[PDB]
Amino acid sequence: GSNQKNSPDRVKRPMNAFMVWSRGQRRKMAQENPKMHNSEISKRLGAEWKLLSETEKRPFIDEAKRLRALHMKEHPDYKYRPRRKTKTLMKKDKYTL
Repeated sequence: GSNQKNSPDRVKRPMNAFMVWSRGQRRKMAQENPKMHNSEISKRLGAEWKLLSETEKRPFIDEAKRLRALHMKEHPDYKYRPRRKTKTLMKKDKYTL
């Protein structure tokens, strides 16, 4: 075949509370609604946050704050391993009527 070492796309930059929760809801919306395309799952995410209660985010935001704080320091003795196990694995080919 060919020689593929690296991979497309890249993850970096800080994040917000919405990301802390969305990440947790995505797994649920994916495992429960795997047929739902990303574009669809996203529309429900961004919208869910708009209706999300300040109290619900209270805990979420607190988590994001720590993440952003870690990036600010970007200490030398602080690295992370590559997270590669599964993307989604869908088995469908239908959008709308």
